[PDB]
Amino acid sequence: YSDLLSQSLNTPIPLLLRGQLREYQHIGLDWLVTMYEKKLNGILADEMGLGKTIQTISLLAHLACEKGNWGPHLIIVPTSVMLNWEMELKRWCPSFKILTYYGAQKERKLKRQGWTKPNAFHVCITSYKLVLQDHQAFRRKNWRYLILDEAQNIKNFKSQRWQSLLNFNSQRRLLLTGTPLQNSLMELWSLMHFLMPHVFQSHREFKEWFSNPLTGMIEGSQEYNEGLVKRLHKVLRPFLLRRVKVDVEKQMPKKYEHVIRCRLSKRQRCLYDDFMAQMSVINILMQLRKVCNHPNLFDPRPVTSPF
Amino acid sequence: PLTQEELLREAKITEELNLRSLETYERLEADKKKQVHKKRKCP
Amino acid sequence: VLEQFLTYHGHLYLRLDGSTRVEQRQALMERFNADKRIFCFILSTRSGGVGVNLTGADTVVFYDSDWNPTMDAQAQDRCHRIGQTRDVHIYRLISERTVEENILKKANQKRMLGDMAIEGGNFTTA
Amino acid sequence: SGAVKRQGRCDTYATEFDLEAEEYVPLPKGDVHKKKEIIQDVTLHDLDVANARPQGGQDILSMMG
Ligand SMILES: Nc1ncnc2c1ncn2[C@@H]1O[C@H](COP(=O)(O)OP(=O)(O)O)[C@@H](O)[C@H]1O
Repeated sequence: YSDLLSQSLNTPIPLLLRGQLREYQHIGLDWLVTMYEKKLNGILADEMGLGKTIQTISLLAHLACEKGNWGPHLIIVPTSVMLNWEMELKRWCPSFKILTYYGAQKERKLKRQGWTKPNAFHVCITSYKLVLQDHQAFRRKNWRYLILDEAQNIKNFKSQRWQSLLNFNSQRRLLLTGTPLQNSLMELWSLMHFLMPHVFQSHREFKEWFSNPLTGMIEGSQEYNEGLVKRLHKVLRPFLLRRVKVDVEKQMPKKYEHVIRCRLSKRQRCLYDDFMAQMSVINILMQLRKVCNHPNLFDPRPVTSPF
Repeated sequence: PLTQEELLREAKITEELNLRSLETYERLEADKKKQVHKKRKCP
Repeated sequence: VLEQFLTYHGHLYLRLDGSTRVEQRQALMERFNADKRIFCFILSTRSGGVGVNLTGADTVVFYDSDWNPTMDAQAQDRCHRIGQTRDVHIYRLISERTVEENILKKANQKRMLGDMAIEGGNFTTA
Repeated sequence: SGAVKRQGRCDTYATEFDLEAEEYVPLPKGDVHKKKEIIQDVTLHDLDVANARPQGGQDILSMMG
């Protein structure tokens, strides 16, 4: 896939769009639309602020204009951002019939009245707090493009969303997230299997035999720190597009991270020593975190008054 | 049905204008909502 | 207790918690990023991650960092937004040789894991 | 006891005025109505002298003192 895509990418036109894309957003759109044309799902891992939402909107516009892909498109985004995605779609590409599926039982019942009709809607906007329990109506649907904003909510396959959204009948799948990692390497597997099941058909054990060695590279355990990381990159190369804002919009100021550590007050020292010399490791860690923050979290100093 | 390859690309104009008007009204509502409404008249 | 401490020293502030309404959150954001008098903007680390725009500040002080990363980053990105006019200094407080030391270490480890995993030049060039 | 203290004005109004003589304390946490047990240790002479020299709030008997 990597080689034949590089061959394919040895430039499209942003047709049917109100605004204009930036030089890098146009390149990302080109990459992901070539991915589509090659019948491949991908992850747009552009860092926050780069505007992957506008990139996906322009991608949908191009699919509808050039390829005539006007069929139903499902965009699943967190509830706090549904309004944002709707406003973006309306400001950048108002041509699409937008169905903002949200509300209570009756409101959603009404909004689904007649949605089975062709051309009734072009882009459907919903949220995880909703599709999670209304999957019975969305599962049996012929979606063309499945878009998930802030895919980090699908970080793990034990959260009832990964399963709820896995078997969603769709032709193409797109994941938008700025942090596919920094909880574990298994989140990448949860995101990719949802993206390319037949490629990662092997259960989580296969990528666990990839992470466990890789995790040791940071710790004392065997520290190859080479070869296996390049193999992981090769595996992830044709699927995800990653860009950092420090170079795309380098005009931003610099940020410095300073770490300072202090001693523990006697009132903190005594409580910490007591909890240490005490339940479970989790409860002990929680109590210690509570102590490190402030001892009043347990019991403030008692106000005294006559008897 | 199944014959709107171009009819859809022509009718899209009306929906585009409608959504444009709707989003402009949304922006106008937000703008008028952003006001402060402060009046210290010093009786 | 953080507000109880800040008051003893006399520092303006506008707290922000998950219990606050999105309307109140947006109002506090707009009033803070506009009014220069407020010196502090106490908020939770794992609160609303998107929509937050606090460019009005120029420094960050992480009191209780989380074991896992990517959320302190989302927190740092609340002040390190595009259009920031001044450099952002992120201060991290750790109570010595405690569970906090462990959390910091683990955070660093996870960051290294993520950096070596995804930052391997996954651009459109290759 | 009936004693009511003044910890200060609410903390949210710190931005109201530019500078004021009032002190600002964070909105008290917990339920408005809360109880708690106090394990006090005193002596009998304390009760003796309290019943021999009474005290209270808003009572003119304090003139005795
Ligand atoms: N090419 C562009 N022209 C105008 N505005 C843009 C452009 N790219 C991004 N933006 C702005 O960036 C903001 C971020 O949008 P969005 O992509 O939803 O956030 P995120 O960066 O978290 O994905 C939008 O409000 C949008 O106005």
